Amino acid sequence: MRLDKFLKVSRLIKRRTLAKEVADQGRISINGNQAKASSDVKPGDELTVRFGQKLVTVQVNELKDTTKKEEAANMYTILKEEK
Amino acid sequence: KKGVGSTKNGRDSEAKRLGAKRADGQFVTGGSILYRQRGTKIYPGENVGRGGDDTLFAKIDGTVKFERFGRDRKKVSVYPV
RNA sequence: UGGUGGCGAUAGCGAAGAGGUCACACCCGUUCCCAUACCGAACACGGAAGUUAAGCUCUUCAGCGCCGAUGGUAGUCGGGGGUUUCCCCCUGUGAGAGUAGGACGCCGCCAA
RNA sequence: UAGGCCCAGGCGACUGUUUAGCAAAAACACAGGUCUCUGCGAAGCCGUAAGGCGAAGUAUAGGGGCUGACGCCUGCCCGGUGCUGGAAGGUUAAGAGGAGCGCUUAGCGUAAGCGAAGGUGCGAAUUGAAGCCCCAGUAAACGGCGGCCGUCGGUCCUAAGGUAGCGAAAUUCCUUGUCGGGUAAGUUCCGACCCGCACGAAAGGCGCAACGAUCUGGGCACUGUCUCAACGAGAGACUCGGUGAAAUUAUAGUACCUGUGAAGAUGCAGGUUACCCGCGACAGGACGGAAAGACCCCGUGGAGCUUUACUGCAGCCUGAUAUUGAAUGUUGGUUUGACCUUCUAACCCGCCGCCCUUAUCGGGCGGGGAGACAGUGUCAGGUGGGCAGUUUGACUGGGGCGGUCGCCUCCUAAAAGGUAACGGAGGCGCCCAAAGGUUCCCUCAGAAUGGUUGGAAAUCAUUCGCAGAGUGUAAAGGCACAAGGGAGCUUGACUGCGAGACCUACAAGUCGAGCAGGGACGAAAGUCGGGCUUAGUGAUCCGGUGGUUCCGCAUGGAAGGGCCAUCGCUCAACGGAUAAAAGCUACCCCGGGGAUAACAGGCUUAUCUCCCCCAAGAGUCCACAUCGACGGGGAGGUUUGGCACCUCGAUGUCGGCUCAUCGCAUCCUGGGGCUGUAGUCGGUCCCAAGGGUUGGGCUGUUCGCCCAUUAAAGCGGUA
RNA sequence: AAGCAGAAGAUGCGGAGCCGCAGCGAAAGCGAGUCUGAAUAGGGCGCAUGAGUACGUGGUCGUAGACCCGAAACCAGGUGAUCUACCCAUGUCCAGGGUGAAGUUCAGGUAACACUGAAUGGAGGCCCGAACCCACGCACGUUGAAAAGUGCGGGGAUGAGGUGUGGGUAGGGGUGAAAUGCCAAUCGAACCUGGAGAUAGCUGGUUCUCUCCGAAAUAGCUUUAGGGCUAGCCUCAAGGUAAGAGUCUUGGAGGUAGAGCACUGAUUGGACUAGGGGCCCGGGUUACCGAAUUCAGUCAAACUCCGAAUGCCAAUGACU
RNA sequence: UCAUAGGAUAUGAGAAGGCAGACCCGGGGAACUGAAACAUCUAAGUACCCGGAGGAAGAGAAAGCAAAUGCGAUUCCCUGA
RNA sequence: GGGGCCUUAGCUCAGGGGAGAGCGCCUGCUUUGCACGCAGGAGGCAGCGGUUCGAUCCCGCUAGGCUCCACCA
Repeated sequence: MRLDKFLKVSRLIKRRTLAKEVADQGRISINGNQAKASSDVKPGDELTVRFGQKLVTVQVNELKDTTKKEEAANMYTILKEEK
Repeated sequence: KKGVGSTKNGRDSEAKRLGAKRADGQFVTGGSILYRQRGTKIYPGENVGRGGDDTLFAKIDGTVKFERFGRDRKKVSVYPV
């Protein structure tokens, strides 16, 4: 689906607005490629992210929209953290 | 001017030509039908038979007569010479 | 009496009574035939100790239901007329409802 | 004879160009800007090709697209479509291929049948480019730039949600928006405001001096534009002489009132009026003349145009093959072909020199350059409105849009049957392998009692209980001796048929005793050719499958066909035009229509206007001075309308000017009643239509608002 | 028949061929039978109930322009750029007047410049305005003087200028400062000829008389609705022949009018009342609401316990 | 360089072009229309254009018709139909 | 006015067999800790009718809203 929607449902980011904001800043990327909130995603995707200096690498397992709270984190897995 | 429509009550089935087809006292051949119907407004009687379409036919030649099954119930019959 | 058929419940519903030695029933038990989605209630099998209570027949009645006139009226073919979303006149026909009243059965065949 | 001027605004920078013969413009062009293409045989374009423009030029050039001087600027989105590039992978042609399969047959064979080789037909794997799928980039490319909730925040979605600037605009319906200016008065104009129905940045945004026979508003001057006309000159008109047409025309000795009538009469009816013939003038009528209505509709009519309508074509791209051969390697299975490099002699040169030859053609020689490529031919795939041929339904209370299109049930339907409407209500495009057949069995729903969990409502016994239930499904008809509900056994949900009937334009559809064969259930009679009856489905052609004592082009086979059974279509617009199909026309055209629409007329009068009835109630009290609720009844034929009767071989349609005319439901004037009439002024009602019933601003306007007057500033009809 | 002979003839010859006499079946094939079928069954088609053939007249149909005229349009082949659009080559016309640029010089001015004022100079898709060209505004004309003009004014008027001559571009095209405009008084695709008597479910027209009979304007299906097909209705002829029709009588089916509430629905009022309140001590009252039941009452196209008149279908005979 | 191209000269009743708007042989090759629309199909290998002719052209002596104790070039007519 | 879509907790959503997922505002609590919370405001199929044992889920009628259309003289 879309990146911002994915982040909200997976509860990485609490607001789709904030997801859009960070993607427009380009702090993050996908598969080594800079990306945008409208960027398409899917299972198997490898996602690079930044939180200030905290850089993160994760892996996409699933995607949906109803996404209750604890079932959110099932959608993906962490892989690695750098800074 | 205005604009309207949507009657949605504009059909009906093809008329099926029920009722009696032969008359009392009328001579009849074998196999002739007598009274198309649905269900039994009328039953058969002597030398008369019913079909899968609840239709009444003469098994023989003869003359037709309509009668009543006692109360509030009718009948036909063929009587030969 | 019993069996068995026919006729639109004018046959029925309901209330009251009478009878069963024969007959019909109720009734006594399942070992067999057979059976009971459960079982001898029923169906089958055999029996006859006792019971006319029921069923079944015979009487009564008109409370319910049923049948049903005559007359009148509506309606109406036809003809004619009129102030004609309707009405009226004439020959003829003619209900329903409501009554009068009828009726708690008529006819047969077999067996003792 | 040779400018009228000024203030302000919109549009376009300007000078220019344009619809010869309606439109001069805000349109076109323009210089300027920007994007893109193109390395020179350019590219593009014309042409079948040669040959050409481009250009006797060479990226500061040429072509194409968009925008339009100048000034400040030209924001966000590349998700989609385009282009550009990539392109590991998938898919995809023709060609190559050539495992196998059929047919045939020598031979083997008692027969059945098997059957080598050859021929023939079909042929799998494998290979097979571009393209497409896919990934990036690009917006002065196509193009796009949102919503909800809350009192700036929160949220949904987006590829992104409109930045600056401007804004009731050439865009603003509501709307004459609000305010202010200007004016006595300003739907116009100007300036501002902005909740921008529906501005917006090269379809460019905003501004802008100069320019404009541009559009718009205001002002000075001037004027017969007007108040409100008057006079004069000249040419026609008029008379006389000379000459002398045309359109049109059924014949005509051609009156008006009302009425009728194909609904608007000269000619018809009734009544009124009118001596006969001309001249000059007017133009109300002859639904006048002219032009087979240009609007509307129809035509299985046409033409032009568009496109992600259908089918095709050109053109372009790509591949195989022939021209098109010599090598060195490479990898494959069997020598072979494929691939990369190289060479040259093929082929090519809008390169040079010489000769033909005084020749920028060509054509021979020599060189040179490229090179088995290209080009061309054949075949194949893709793209392809550049182009062509065509389609694009009907009904319809005009058409279009909407809705519907076949079948079943009921009502309408008028007591046989049948019977329409864009009349009223509902259903079908199935289901059951038991929900069928047969044999045997028994009888429902609800109510009252009692009774754990049990409860209002399970299940329970219980009496009442034609039937209130059920009947696979919608409804009607019908069924309780079951057609309803159970159990057992089974598959007649059979084959061949079918007297004779029903319905019927046809096609078709429906019922059917009874016969034969073989069965099922039942002891037997006997029932069973689907279901409780009525819907549950579609032609033909074309193909496919199976079977067949049919035919099989000399003969034997075969191919193929026929017969039988059967499958494939929402062909649903359901008697189906094709296997294959959407739109615009205001640039339009033809044939017809008043069979059909817009104006007017006509019928109706729902609506509209007006009048009236009851009278509660208001009216301090009091219904009726004046108002009059809930309700009711009429008139008129000025409204909006309904119907389609005349008119489509033409009835010109708003408003205004001139000219008037009629009605009265009277605005004024006149005469009266009542009064919640002191007077003056008034209200309301009655009789009265004789006469009169203003000038301006705004708007095309009618209407309406406003200013100032007036006795009053009437309502309507007359196409 | 062709054909030979025969005066363009009649005729003769010419029997190859055609129709019929036997049909049935898809066909092999069989045969007054045949096909289906397992069937000597039944059924279909046929025979038994037989007349065709050749020619002619007449009616109708089919194919050909097929009753006549009539399109817009389509295709092929040609003619046209003496008009007009654009282009090429060569020539030619634009009275007069005005403005006053660049540059140059001088002077001021500046370090120099810049800058400033005069003179010269003579530019400009510059100005005014005749010829010339174009056509906005009005009027007139509108069977005109004129198939686009005249009069009064108007715009441009040394530049994208006007104009002549000679040439080029030709229609599935050309040209176009683009309007779909022009291409010989025409143009959303020129004109002539031919295909071609295009087609026309459309309109109009269709010529002497008399007599007999005498309609329809309905159904069904239709890319069908103003057309067509079949049926219905008319006519003519040959047959059957007396069946047909009307009335009377008799018997039937049919559930409409009407009427009614027994069903389904709608509905009025009353009585009682489950129950639920409000009032007093699990009760005890209340007319506070009130289920069902009941009494009586009204109504129905899609409701009937009932049910006509008329009409419809038949039979018997009678009369006509 | 032979040599060739090319050039020069002489002979040729050569052939050119026309037609009769008809007949025929071929190369090219429509649309209207009909199909009640329409594209396959028809119209139609017509019209039209072009090139060749001759009085005729074209075809023509079997790599045939066929299926019998077989016919013997083409063409045309009647039949087959 | 016609057609289509929608009308479920405060907001956004799913779901013929019993309406439940997330989010937010205000208040209160709360605390050692790098915005990591909790409870209440409160969680209710626009309405009406019908079929079914049942309806948000099928059907029908009506209302509210959004979009499209409301043309030819």
